[PDB]
Amino acid sequence: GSVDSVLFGSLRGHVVGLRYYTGVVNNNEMVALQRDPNNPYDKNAIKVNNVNGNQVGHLKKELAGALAYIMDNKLAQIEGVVPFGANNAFTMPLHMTFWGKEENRKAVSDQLKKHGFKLGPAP
Amino acid sequence: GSVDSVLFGSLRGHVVGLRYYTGVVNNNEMVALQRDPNNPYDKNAIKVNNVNGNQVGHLKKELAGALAYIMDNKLAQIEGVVPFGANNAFTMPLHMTFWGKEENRKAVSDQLKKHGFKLGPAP
Ligand code: NA
Ligand code: NA
Repeated sequence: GSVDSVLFGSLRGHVVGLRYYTGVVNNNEMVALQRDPNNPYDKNAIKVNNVNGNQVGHLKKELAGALAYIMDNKLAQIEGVVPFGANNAFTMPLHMTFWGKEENRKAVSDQLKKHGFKLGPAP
Repeated sequence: GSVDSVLFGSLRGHVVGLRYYTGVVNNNEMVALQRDPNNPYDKNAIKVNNVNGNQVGHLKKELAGALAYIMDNKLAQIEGVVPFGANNAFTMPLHMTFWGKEENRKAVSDQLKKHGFKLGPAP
């Protein structure tokens, strides 16, 4: 939205590890992605928090494995929305919208491609 | 979407009337929805413009009939993206995201349902 920036595309994925956390989400709600570089199992960890800031889970490890570099180097802004399945037991769907500057679009695309991902259309 | 607005959902439709207008859209790009209340063929008309303000076409008449009331009464903000098919000669896919004040949620859904529509998952 921010002027100077454009929608790049979207990805679909899942929040995992719900059984380990107590944070809850409603359908159609935004969630916050938050890097956790101190995670002692995965340096590329990305937590998913609800709008109140309580943790819900993590991005699946393959997806974090691609996105952590994009977050760390501020190559895009990534907004997550849970479209449905907010009451699921183990994993929850997540829709991610990517936006930013064109000077960074190639880098985002290359990072995703090198990890087997590809953006779909926005939002 | 700004606080305290919420996402209501999504709608998929088409931009029509492309053969009549000069405006070009790029694949995977935002468009502007603009009410055309003095359109003599349809008081409910909604123009679709590209990011320069040039008209590209119109929302299909059946969809405009549902959405004009929503726009005129400021019940939701509606954001349009053309996800693909931007090179189509006649009609072009359009993805609409709806957001607004949570107190308008019933009014939006009742208005859409009067015209045989409902929103899908956000965004
Ligand atoms: Na045209
Ligand atoms: Na025109």
